[PDB]
Amino acid sequence: PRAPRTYSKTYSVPKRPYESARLDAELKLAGEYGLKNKREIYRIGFQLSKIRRAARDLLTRDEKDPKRLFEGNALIRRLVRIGVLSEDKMKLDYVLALKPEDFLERRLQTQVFKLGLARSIHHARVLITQRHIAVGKQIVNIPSFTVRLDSQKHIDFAHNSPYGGGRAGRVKRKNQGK
Amino acid sequence: ARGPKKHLKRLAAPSHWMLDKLSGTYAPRPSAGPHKLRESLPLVVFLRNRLKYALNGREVKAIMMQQHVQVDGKVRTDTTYPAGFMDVITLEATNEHFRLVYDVKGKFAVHRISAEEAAYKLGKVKKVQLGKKGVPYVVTHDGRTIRYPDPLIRANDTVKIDLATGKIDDFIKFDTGRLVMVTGGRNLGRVGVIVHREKHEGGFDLVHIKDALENTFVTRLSNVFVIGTEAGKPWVSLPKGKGIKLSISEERDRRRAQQG
Amino acid sequence: GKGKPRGLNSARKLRVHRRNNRWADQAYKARLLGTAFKSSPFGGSSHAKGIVLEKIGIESKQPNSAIRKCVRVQLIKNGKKVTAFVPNDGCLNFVDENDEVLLAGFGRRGKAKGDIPGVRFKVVKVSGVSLLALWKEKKEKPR
Amino acid sequence: GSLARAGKVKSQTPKVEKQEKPKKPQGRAYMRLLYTRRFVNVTLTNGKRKMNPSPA
Amino acid sequence: DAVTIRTRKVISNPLLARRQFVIDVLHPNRANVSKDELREKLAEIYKAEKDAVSVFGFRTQFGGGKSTGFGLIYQSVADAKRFEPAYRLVRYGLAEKVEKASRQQRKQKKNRDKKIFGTQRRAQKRAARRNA
RNA sequence: AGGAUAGUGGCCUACCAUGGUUUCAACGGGUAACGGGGAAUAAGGGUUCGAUUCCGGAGAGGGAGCCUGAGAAACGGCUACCACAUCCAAGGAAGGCAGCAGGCGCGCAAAUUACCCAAUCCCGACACGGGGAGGUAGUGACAAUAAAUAACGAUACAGGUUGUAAUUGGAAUGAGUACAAUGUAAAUACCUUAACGAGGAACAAUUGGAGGGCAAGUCUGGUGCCAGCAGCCGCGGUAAUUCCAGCUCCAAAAGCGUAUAUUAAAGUUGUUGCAGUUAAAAAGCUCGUAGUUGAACCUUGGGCUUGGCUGG
Repeated sequence: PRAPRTYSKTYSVPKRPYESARLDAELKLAGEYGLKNKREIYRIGFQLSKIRRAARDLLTRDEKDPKRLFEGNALIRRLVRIGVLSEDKMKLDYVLALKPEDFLERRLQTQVFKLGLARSIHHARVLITQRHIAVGKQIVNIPSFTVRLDSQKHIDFAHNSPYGGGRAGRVKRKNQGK
Repeated sequence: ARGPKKHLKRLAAPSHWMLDKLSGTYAPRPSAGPHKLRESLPLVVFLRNRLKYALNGREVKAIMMQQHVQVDGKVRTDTTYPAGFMDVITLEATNEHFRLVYDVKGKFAVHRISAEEAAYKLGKVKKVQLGKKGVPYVVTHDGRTIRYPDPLIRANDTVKIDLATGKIDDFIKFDTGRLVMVTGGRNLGRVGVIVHREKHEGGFDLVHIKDALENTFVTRLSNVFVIGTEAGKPWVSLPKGKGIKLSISEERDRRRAQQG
Repeated sequence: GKGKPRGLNSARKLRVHRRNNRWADQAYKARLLGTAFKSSPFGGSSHAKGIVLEKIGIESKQPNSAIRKCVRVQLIKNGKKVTAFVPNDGCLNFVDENDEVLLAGFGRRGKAKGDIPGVRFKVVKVSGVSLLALWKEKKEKPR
Repeated sequence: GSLARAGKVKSQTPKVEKQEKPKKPQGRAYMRLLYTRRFVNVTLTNGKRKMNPSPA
Repeated sequence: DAVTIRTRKVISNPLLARRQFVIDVLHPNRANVSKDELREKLAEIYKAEKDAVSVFGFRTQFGGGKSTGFGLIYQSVADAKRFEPAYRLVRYGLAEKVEKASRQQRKQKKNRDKKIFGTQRRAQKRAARRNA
């Protein structure tokens, strides 16, 4: 038959289900960023856990090693590109110092709210899901869309959205049309 | 099991064809021909995946049935004809001549050549021996049999085939300092000069080759193809890159400068 | 020297000694002897269907005092007879003689659970309908 | 043992209907509800924090 | 409303007597552009016969306002009828959909004929003699 | 030495020697054993799995023997026997789904007797025919990805310039439905998109729990060592924080629980890395072959010249 298509899990659950310190930290972190559930926090921790694992393996290698220089610079470049890592912290030792709030800062939902396009973080998610927000000239309705540094300046209302110069929506057309 | 196989699963095809996993279950099984299955490039892959002249396998057969495609100066209508190293592909409708030479990345480059160079080819001498009625002959790497060769020609030499009469123009003896391309292994596609040939009776002889950047590598004698009489004097045009292997960091640096 | 060989050429002694001593591990021993295949009523399966022979009340062990209401079930796959607990207040009335019941373990992996003596299985479904669905009046027994 | 008393307590439990109540919000809204209820308008009893205080 | 067509990755293909390219369609305030209308527009742009133009494989981007597909322009209508697939000519009205029985019926008829050696006329003539 | 084979060879035959394997485990037995690439879990070392998308092998109900052919000991080829099993006018004849779909049975356990050669490729005398190979759709909570179930104002209050708790508004949107176009071999669906499509926005989120482990009640009613719960410890004998319910609350959520196996936890299999006085465990004591393991010692120092890379 046809070759199998690869797939993988993008999160991992905690080993201890009930822990007040972790439960309170997660809920506090979900409330700040308007997350739907704990899996959206597990996903960030999971992908951050493997960034650290890659950095740890390179840090065990000797300096000036060809693999450490090549993959280390590439890993740093990718994190700098999405704005998670600062431009003055390109050392692969600051990669280990990253925290989950650094990644949640770069979500589209967080950036819409912090750019003033929404009243609250929860207003940001519904604006995104309802096809009002466009990055560049492309409508993005994924709240977890990680905004790149070069995409930061091009976040705005979609040109065909009621809030961005489009026609009036379904509700208004029914009201002013009666 | 009871006879020859006639299918080729997509995942089991040679990796240098650069076929995608999900386009289907099967891959073109090269026909029997001058080149081995694993070291060949079927014309269907060349005309559809490389040149993108044909959009699918039905169209490449339409192209070849109109007598357009020539391999080594002869019209071929077999869509899975196993074209190989040093073969010349001519499409006179587009006025294009290609030679199948490995690039340094291990794949068959799309290497366009002039019409004057498309009038000949090189072949590595595999064996020299006497045929019936005591007539000596040479077997090249592409299965050609040339009778009455120059009595100085021996194995591992390279002959220049006129490719229109099939005769030998002249040859290059295998010796130190000759220009070489590697046609097998992980050093496939690299170009350098022979530094030292290390003999192993009953085993595999090893050849030490020095790159133009003074990088030295070792490969089996069976993967060595003499392509020039000395450094910087190849008998065919080399593909872009000149068979010089760059490290991944060097390639990344080169791509950054090329794109700004 | 810790009572085990340390020489660089003593891999055979170390490998054989571990192989001999894993037989003291009952989890390993039960897996290779195939005891579940040979001795277990389910034959190694997670579940097994059977026919209810009779409804029987079983007295709980001390210090508890109750009548644990189980059934006698003859398994279809091998004809063996086992006792299965019927959980939830009043679910014994959902189980009648000559009904087909799906059984499962108590989760103690072949041991009795709680104060119920000699019972290692529980009823999961009766007449093809979940016992939990019957208890919560989500479904009705097909009869 | 006698099987006659099966389902005794559940049968004689007085039936009480569930009081009709507004639906609670689902998804992201519910995390928002829990977050404010636990970290914005804190109801701590001077260091005494209870999720389900019984009426007393 | 101001449909804009861009062609990229253009390859001249005299082997199949056609020019082939990727088509970018900008159609703001428009669901999409029909294939029939693109063939009309492409014919005017490149001054070719409408029947020598073939487009296919179009998809609209997320959020709308733009579609991408593939297009072919043949040197003549005769060349198009020679190299185009049959199903595309039926799309363009240049050919009639061939009428055949369903795949089940064709196979069943083939297996029934496997039981007859010689002509059908002889087989039925012999059957009539046997039953008479 | 011959015969046979496409060919080597005790492959077989004749004659002749008495050899060959084995505690470094031969031989025999078991395997709920096709092998491998790989899979799960994993600090490291490991443990478990691999019928199953690729490669190799074997088989076509069980054996055996063959024809044709370059290639088969072929089974959608034949011959025979055994076991099943079909039609019969009773003389005879015809079989092989571990191909696709489908049926029975078995069971804890697994989908349509659908469309097509348009793609991937294969076969043929072949640009044209064929392909249940393959592709497309159907069923599909096996697993995996993203991701709705609401958002924002005003009053009224409480509250410390703003977070809510309620009753008052106007906006927004896709679930769904649909002109149409796209998609496709033709469709379906997706993506686009006219018109329709949200206040209890009934367009109503569930699954398990609330003594401890383990997050969340010493609330109310019922029963009274009964009914039942409870992985374990335990609860229940008239104010039960544990049963049956209502309320409230907790956890994960389009998912959640249960059973079984397995991995980590397990330094409870210990090479890394266990324990053996008394918790389990030093043979009663010596000898001893294999195995394992075995004291020290043989060109060291010195001198001169020079290449490269790190710091400056």
